[PDB]
Amino acid sequence: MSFRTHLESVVNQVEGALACSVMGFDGISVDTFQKDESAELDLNGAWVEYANLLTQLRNAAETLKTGTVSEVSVNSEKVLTVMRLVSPDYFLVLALHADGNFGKGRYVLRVTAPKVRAEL
Amino acid sequence: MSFRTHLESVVNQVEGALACSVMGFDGISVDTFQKDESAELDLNGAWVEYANLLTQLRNAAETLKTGTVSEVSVNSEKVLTVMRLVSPDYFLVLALHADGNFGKGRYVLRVTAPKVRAEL
Ligand code: NA
Ligand code: NA
Repeated sequence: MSFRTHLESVVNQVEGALACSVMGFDGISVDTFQKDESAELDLNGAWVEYANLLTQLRNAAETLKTGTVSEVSVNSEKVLTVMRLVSPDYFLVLALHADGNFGKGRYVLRVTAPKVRAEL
Repeated sequence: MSFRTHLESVVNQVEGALACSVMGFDGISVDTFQKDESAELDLNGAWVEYANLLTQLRNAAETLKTGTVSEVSVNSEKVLTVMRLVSPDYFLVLALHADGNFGKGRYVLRVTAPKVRAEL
């Protein structure tokens, strides 16, 4: 959890950001920072779909290990995700509300991923 | 290829659009419309990465079959993709150049997917 300052930066910078996490390909979460301060909206619908996305995220994130693939997104009606490779064992996941800033999420995760890779 | 008029609409509407296709989960492509009119840019780098993305696309697109997942993106440095479910056997793939309009691609594919589902 040297990671956690970086995970917090992403969530603070991205409107509609629910959570930023480091996840293993073994399917075990390593670290997270979740938005606490409730947004104008009701996130509870988004949390339900976020929980329901977790199996699918880990499956799609496997494609990050190939040389060509640098970014994967697995999205529902209420939740958008962006994922990037950290190491052969770990990837970074940003979840945001469907009304959040997806373009800014993609940009902020791309800037942050090198800093997370440096904490290993 | 009742599909092809819909595939063409997507490519015409989206700046940086390389191709819009219908793909089976059996891994066999059904129909496509590719941009012919070369864009200001040199697409050849993008075509190389597009060809290299095809195995990974079909793998991530499997997650579209679950109820929660409505949209998947598998992206490289030069190519962005958006995918949506058409039927249990088929999905729709939009590929665009990294400098294209990703937000407009996502919007246009979401509008078009119902029309493609209607052609089955
Ligand atoms: Na990769
Ligand atoms: Na689905």
